[PDB]
Amino acid sequence: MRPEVASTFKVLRNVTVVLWSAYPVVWLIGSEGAGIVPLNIETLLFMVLDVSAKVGFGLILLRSRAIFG
Repeated sequence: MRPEVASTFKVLRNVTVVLWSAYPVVWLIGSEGAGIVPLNIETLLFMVLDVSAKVGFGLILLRSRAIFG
């Protein structure tokens, strides 16, 4: 190995970036029920989108088969 100036600089950046990305992950673990509120909001929004898309797809399919026959 070599404890170079370049070496130590790059090591510092690596550690800091890793810690940063890990920070929200660790939080979520230590706030499963606590910070559930925002999680619920997002899940609801996503589900609504899913439903509307599914309905649209159904309508398209009906139209297509009618035109074909």
